Amino acid sequence: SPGIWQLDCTHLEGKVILVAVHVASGYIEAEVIPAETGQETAYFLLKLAGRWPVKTVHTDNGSNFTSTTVKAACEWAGIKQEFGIESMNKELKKIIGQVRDQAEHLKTAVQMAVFIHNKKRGGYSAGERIVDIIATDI
Amino acid sequence: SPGIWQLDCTHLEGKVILVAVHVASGYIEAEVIPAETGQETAYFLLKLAGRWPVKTVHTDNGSNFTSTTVKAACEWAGIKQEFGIESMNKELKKIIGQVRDQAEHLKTAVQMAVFIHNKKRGGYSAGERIVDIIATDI
Ligand SMILES: O=C(O)Cc1c(C#Cc2cccs2)oc2ccc(-c3cccc(F)c3)cc12
Ligand SMILES: O=C(O)Cc1c(C#Cc2cccs2)oc2ccc(-c3cccc(F)c3)cc12
Repeated sequence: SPGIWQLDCTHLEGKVILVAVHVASGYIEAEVIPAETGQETAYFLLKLAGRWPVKTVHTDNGSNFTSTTVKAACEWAGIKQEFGIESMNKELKKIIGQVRDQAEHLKTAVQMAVFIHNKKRGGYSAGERIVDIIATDI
Repeated sequence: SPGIWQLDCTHLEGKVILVAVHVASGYIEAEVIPAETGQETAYFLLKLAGRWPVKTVHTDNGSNFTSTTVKAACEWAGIKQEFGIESMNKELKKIIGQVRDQAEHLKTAVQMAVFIHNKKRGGYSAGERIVDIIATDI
C-alpha cells in the first residue's frame, strides 16, 4: 500500500488534467496536458515513479492498456498496471475555482489547487501522510 | 534543512533543464523547458512546493531575482529566495547519455536519469533520504 496509486482524468476549459492519488494518504499530483495521448501519461508516470514508490497504478477504464509508451514506461520503471480499485476530482475543482482569477494559465491554478489539497488538514495533511507511510515503511 | 533546495540550469541539445536538489538528501527533480522564461521556473517551483517542504531556494546567479512571476510564485507558496550556498549536473549527463537512444524526447531521458539518480545507492538512496529527513522532522 505504500506503492498503490490511482490514475484518473478530469476536464476543465477543454484541457485534460491527469490526476495521480496515493490511495493510502490522499496525496495527489496533477498535470494539464494538451490532448490525452499515450506519450503524455507515460511522461507523467515516469516523473511520479522517480519521485515516489510506484508499484501499482489502477485505472478505471481501458485507455491506458492501449498505449505502447505507457506499457514501455511501466516496464522500464517496474510499474504494474491494474484495472479497477474519485470525489478527489470534485475537491480539486472547488479549489481551482477559488484561485482561477488569481493567475493566467489553467495549469498554475491546477498546481495551486494540488498545493492546498496536499498541505491542508489539526491532524496530518495528505503530504505528511505520504511521507509518514513511506518513512514508517522504509 | 528539511526545506532547503538549490535551483540550477543545465543545457543539452539546445534545451534548458531546470534542476532542484534537496541539499540534505541529494534528491533531485528536473524539467526540460523550451526557453528559461520567468514563467517556467515559477510553474516548476509551485509544483515542487506542492509536493515537498520548500522553505528556501538558493540560486547561484541573478536571473531568478528579475522575474515578477517567480517572485509571485514564491510569495504565494511561502518560499524565501536566497543568493549563494553542482557536480549533480555531471552525474545527470552521464546517466542521460547511457539512456539517450533508449527513447525519443530528451525530456524522457532526463526523467529516466532523475529516476536512476534518486533510486540508486547498500546505504540509502537520495529518495529514501529525503523521506527519512522529512519523516524524522514531522
Ligand atoms: O520519448 C518518448 O520516446 C515517448 C515518451 C514520453 C513522452 C512524452 C511527451 C508528452 C508531451 C509532449 S512529448 O514519455 C515517456 C516515458 C517513457 C518512455 C519509454 C519508452 C521506452 C522505454 C522506456 F524506458 C521509456 C517513453 C516516453
Ligand atoms: O499562470 C501564470 O499566470 C504564470 C505562471 C506560471 C507559468 C507558466 C508556463 C510555463 C510554460 C508554459 S506556461 O507558473 C506560475 C506559478 C505561480 C504564479 C503566480 C502568480 C501570481 C500569484 C500566484 F500565487 C502564483 C504564476 C505562474
